[PDB]
Amino acid sequence: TRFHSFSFYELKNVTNNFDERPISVGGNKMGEGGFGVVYKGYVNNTTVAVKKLAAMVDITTEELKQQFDQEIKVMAKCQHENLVELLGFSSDGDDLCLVYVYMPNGSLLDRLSCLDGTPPLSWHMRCKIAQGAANGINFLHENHHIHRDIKSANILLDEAFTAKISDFGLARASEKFAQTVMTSRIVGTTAYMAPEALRGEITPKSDIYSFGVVLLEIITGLPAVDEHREPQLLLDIKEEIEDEEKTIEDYIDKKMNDADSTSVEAMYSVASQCLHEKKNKRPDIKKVQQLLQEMTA
Ligand SMILES: CC(C)(O)c1cc2nn([C@H]3CC[C@H](CO)CC3)cc2cc1NC(=O)c1cccc(C(F)(F)F)n1
Ligand SMILES: [Cl-]
Repeated sequence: TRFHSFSFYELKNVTNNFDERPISVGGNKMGEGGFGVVYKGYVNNTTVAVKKLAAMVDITTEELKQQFDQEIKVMAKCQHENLVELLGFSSDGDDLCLVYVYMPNGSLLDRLSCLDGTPPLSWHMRCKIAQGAANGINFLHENHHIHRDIKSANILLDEAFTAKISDFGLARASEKFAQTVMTSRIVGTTAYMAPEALRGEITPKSDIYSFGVVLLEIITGLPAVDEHREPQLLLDIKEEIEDEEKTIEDYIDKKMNDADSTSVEAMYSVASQCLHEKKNKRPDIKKVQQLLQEMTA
């Protein structure tokens, strides 16, 4: 209730038949992941994002349908300025679509890579984005949800670079947040996942680890995994710095002119604490929030 039920044919119309050319070149395609492709549309003068779900990795039709249903359930329960907003969906015929308010600055991942020639994010803007993302995760944890896929591709940016958490298809309710459960279907993005999540545990503490990797992407402007890089995994720079083979200053994004040592070391210190290999030693999201607020004094 509150979401609009669209026919598939209407969404076909407003995306120019899911036009696959990039938006940068006059098409409708904005991005994609393991569970679908996101297209730009216009519905009744409103710019929208339309995610058409697909098995882009190996996933059953039934699992896809459960992710669709979970997205709608979380978005029905959770409204917050640091979460994306669902307008509607379509489930008639074979295809599943979710329709959202459009995010004019795309994904934090794309902005950190300056995809399509966008200017590099200032350190000032990076600090505000880290704070907003932590406020969104805090709202989810306060509402007894575990996200399970926190990463820079799932943190979107509006016209004022307000951070919005997206993609609740893998989210799980936690019984009063305290109690860890096991699953036999291990999901998430390997380069972001806590060790316990890679073993099948489900706990909000795994969201904190993944957020640590996002903070390193913000500091460095490097992707979480790059097969043509040493180290391949960004989280391994933590070990390089701990074993004084390197310093955070060796990894700071060069595409900024406003990064002071003090606030960069403060953000690195939050990231380092989030990336504790032992889940019980990680700060909770409320502490992460406080540390990121103290960082900008
Ligand atoms: C798909 C992707 C990566 O997220 C996305 C990429 C974009 N690129 N741009 C360009 C950025 C560069 C600028 C040049 O100045 C012009 C526009 C706008 C975008 C908008 C996007 N997403 C959404 O609007 C959106 C909203 C809610 C829920 C979701 C969902 F869950 F489906 F991912 N997506
Ligand atoms: Cl996985």
